[PDB]
Amino acid sequence: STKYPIVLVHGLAGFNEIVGFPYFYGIADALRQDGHQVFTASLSAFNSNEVRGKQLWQFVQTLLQETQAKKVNFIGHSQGPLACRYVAANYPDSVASVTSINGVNHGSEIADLYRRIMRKDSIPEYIVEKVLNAFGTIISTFSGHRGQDAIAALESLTTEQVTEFNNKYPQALPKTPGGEGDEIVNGVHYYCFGSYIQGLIAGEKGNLLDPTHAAMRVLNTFFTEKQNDGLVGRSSMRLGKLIKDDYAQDHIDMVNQVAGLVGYNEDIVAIYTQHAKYLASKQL
Ligand SMILES: [Ca+2]
Repeated sequence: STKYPIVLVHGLAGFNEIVGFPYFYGIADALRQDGHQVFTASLSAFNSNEVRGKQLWQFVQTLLQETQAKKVNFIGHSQGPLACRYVAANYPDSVASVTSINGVNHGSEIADLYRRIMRKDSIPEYIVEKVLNAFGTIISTFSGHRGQDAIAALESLTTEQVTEFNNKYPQALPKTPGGEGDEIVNGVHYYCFGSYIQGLIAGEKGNLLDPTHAAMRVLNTFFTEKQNDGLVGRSSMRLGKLIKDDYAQDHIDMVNQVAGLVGYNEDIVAIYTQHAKYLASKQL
């Protein structure tokens, strides 16, 4: 097991209550079976990255007091990695590692497009309908409601807002776009994972029964970056040392969603347990 406890981090504080199961579906369970100490920080989605960073620091302070651990190994997804980067930047002595999994480390082109849609910035009406319906299909599958207050979550994840975030917290960002950052910055280890939607939809296996997957493929087509997971471009995910980012998976497939339904019979959970063992091998 890892020297320092693992902290799974995501945005959407209410996910577990509203949906009825975890954001990192089946992943904390798997990690505990391999003897790791695991905790989950569910952060507020409808505010800034810096506010989520402060929220996570308070979580971490309370966790460290309760574990007598010196540091934490962050594994984050989407929003999570930015909040992890805030804590690591400001409180490096308490952070053993930041692992970014499909993190919005340089902004989301879909977030950019939603702002344009909300501001009515000359977005053709046929495009407006495909994006909102794709988002509604994704949210309905989780919440169970049959019906776009989601702008609240995407506001902080635009290319403009994340560029501003990166300006304050540049640690471990790649010098060249789509490249690799420094593995160790100020004592803290940084790693990234990623994915992008690949292949024709027919050969997706498990995802054929996941209504969110077709929705992610619609959103995929509106990116300027062709390699994207439906919400984030491949290059935008990069932070610190790359492990692997060519998985044929959409954004939520990489957190084993919906409820285990993923692409191409890939063992998503094994990505997390193998990385946990890798962290252990690095004396973390
Ligand atoms: Ca899926």
